[PDB]
Amino acid sequence: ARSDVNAITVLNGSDFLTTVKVRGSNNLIDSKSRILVKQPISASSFLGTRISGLSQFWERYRWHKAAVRYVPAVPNTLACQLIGYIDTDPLDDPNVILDVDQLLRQATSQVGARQWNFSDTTTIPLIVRRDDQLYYTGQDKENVRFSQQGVFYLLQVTTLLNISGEAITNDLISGSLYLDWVCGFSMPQINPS
Amino acid sequence: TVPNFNPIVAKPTVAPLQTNI
Ligand SMILES: [Ca+2]
Ligand SMILES: [Ca+2]
Repeated sequence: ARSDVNAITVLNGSDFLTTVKVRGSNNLIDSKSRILVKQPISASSFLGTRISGLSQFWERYRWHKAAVRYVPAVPNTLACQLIGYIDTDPLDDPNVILDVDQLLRQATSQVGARQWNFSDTTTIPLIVRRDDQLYYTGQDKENVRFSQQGVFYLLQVTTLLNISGEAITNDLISGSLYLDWVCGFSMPQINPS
Repeated sequence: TVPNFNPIVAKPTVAPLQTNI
């Protein structure tokens, strides 16, 4: 009962991430205002969830096949495109970019990217690397490539509009993000908090 | 039995909202 073995506990689940908020007209005045979400996809990036709670009890992890899932809380009469991707490089930051088309193009350039209307649902996969690398669970520290396996950027391509030509201006909620994940944690521990 | 005197043809086409891609 005192086994000193280190074994990967591959285990599945699903978790509620966040309610996304498309920006509208008032707040959306520049390009970086079109980045609705900047959410690391490290196991321990979602405090109240189950994945993060488990992560807290291990050193490491590796998404074997993760996926972000968008569920719309709006009707179809509203129309606005969204582009979502997961940069495997936690440091690559598009916030510095000024041109909107440049940002959407460097988004669509990523391999696991998707586009969709905020009235339907899709799935944003995570493309896992090839060098068997593991990542740490604790709160992000000196460097981020040790901890984060990816960073999910959610983008606003169009302007939020409704039944009529009316352009909404109140920055209202469009849907909800869900993570359908599978990862294996290696070394039992407790991470501080 | 003059065939095809005044023939007419009907063909529908659904018009849904928000055809998504
Ligand atoms: Ca990148
Ligand atoms: Ca740690």
